[PDB]
Amino acid sequence: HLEVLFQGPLGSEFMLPKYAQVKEEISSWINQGKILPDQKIPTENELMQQFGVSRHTIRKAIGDLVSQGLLYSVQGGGTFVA
Amino acid sequence: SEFMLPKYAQVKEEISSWINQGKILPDQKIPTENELMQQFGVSRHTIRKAIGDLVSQGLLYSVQGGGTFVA
DNA sequence: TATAATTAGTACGTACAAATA
DNA sequence: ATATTTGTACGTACTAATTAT
Repeated sequence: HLEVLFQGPLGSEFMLPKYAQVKEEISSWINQGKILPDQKIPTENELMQQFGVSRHTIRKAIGDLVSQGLLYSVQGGGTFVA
Repeated sequence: SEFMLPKYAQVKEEISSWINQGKILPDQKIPTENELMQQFGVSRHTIRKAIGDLVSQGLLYSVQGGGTFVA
């Protein structure tokens, strides 16, 4: 189902960018143990759909989390909790 | 094939080489994204991929509207 | 003092390749 | 061998922060 990236500002103790909201959410899944090490997160398509954002935005978020070391990716395979 | 690298990775290598050879020193600005785009003949996205990786790696840092610098 | 220009940031999109399932 | 999925590369349009006029 659907997750809200809540609609954005230009002046109110600023909201995170959408990619950063996605980062926080996915990170939350890991931290709350909704996803375990070496378990697969949803596909980029699924994430696009459920967060209501572009593939670009999803890849920005996931790329950041991979560089932080709590996700890893395999081309054609998936993205998994580290 | 054995020698092939994606464009963003070749850009990464070159900028890194600038840093490593001390051609660009800490807190000195690297060229703009436009300048890199022109110098390498690639898209702005590819440049940002390169630089983003190098920042994430700690080699560079960026200031929006300011520039990107040797860390 | 205040604008315009420059420059990096965010975010939507397409197209195709490469690796996996 | 097909379909799925992540990777590479590019396009386009703005915004936000800094810099120069």
